[PDB]
Amino acid sequence: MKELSTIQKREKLNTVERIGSEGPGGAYHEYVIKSNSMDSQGNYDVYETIKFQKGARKEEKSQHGVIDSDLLEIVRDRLKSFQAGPFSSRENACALTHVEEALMWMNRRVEDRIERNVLGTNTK
Amino acid sequence: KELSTIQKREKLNTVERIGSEGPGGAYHEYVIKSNSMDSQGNYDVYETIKFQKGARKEEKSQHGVIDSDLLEIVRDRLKSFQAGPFSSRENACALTHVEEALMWMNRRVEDRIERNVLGTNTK
Ligand SMILES: Nc1ncnc2c1ncn2[C@@H]1O[C@@H]2COP(=O)(O)OP(=O)(O)OC[C@H]3O[C@@H](O[C@H]2[C@H]1O)[C@H](O)[C@@H]3O
Ligand SMILES: Nc1ncnc2c1ncn2[C@@H]1O[C@@H]2COP(=O)(O)OP(=O)(O)OC[C@H]3O[C@@H](O[C@H]2[C@H]1O)[C@H](O)[C@@H]3O
Repeated sequence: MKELSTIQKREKLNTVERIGSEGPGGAYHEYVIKSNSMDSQGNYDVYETIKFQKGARKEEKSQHGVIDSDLLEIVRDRLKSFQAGPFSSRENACALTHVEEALMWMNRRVEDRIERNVLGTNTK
Repeated sequence: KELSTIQKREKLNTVERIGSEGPGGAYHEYVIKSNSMDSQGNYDVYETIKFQKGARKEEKSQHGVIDSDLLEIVRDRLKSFQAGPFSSRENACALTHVEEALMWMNRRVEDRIERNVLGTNTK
């Protein structure tokens, strides 16, 4: 099936699906976020598509798109705003630290690929 | 408006928040724009992500995505990469933190379910 088996199991607001097939590196590069709610005519209230950068930078015929760290930075900024507001919680605090530490580890991979001169190539 | 990202060098795209703070003091619209340009100076990538503005059971709330959806996408991407030929230790640490972050977001959802406040503009 195309639907992602998410960690949240109950009272999910939206459904996330993979679109297409596996591409470079064995990963899908197109995802759909659709709401579980419908309008008055039975169509999705939300139906958004996220297109990832398919093909590394230096490899030819690559297609420009969003990168994974961009999505985490949005989530990082959202959690920081909620923690600064009136509806803060310890759950937000732990999730924020993990998002930032995940963002750091993705930066570590970026810098490591700059040291080995492999950034933007189909290498390990 | 531009987000200060942890990655400082060789950034593919630039993220910026659109509009003003909304419910809970957070922004509900972001734009991902690539640093690359075409021959005339146009941004190659320019996607828009609008969040659920207002709790789902409150009136006038606008339907949108939420943060756990974005992490689940990144979670599935890292799982596929780790199962592919380009696995790395950095992805393994990033995937664990992303998943653990998702479990804390679900911990918040389950807490609001027990306290019967999920989908309401409360604390
Ligand atoms: N956590 C990862 N993030 C991205 N890519 C990863 C990861 N883990 C393994 N890979 C593989 O290495 C290749 C180049 O890596 P890279 O240095 O990051 O290139 P890039 O300029 O950043 O673009 C990225 C695009 O590259 C294509 O192949 C990628 C992946 O298959 C993909 O379609 C990417 O979407
Ligand atoms: N990590 C958080 N994620 C979401 N919301 C958070 C967080 N931390 C604090 N809040 C605040 O509690 C309210 C209800 O939360 P909730 O139980 O999750 O309702 P919801 O159906 O999931 O929609 C969510 C929308 O609610 C509106 O107010 C929210 C937030 O201000 C916002 O616009 C939301 O975008």
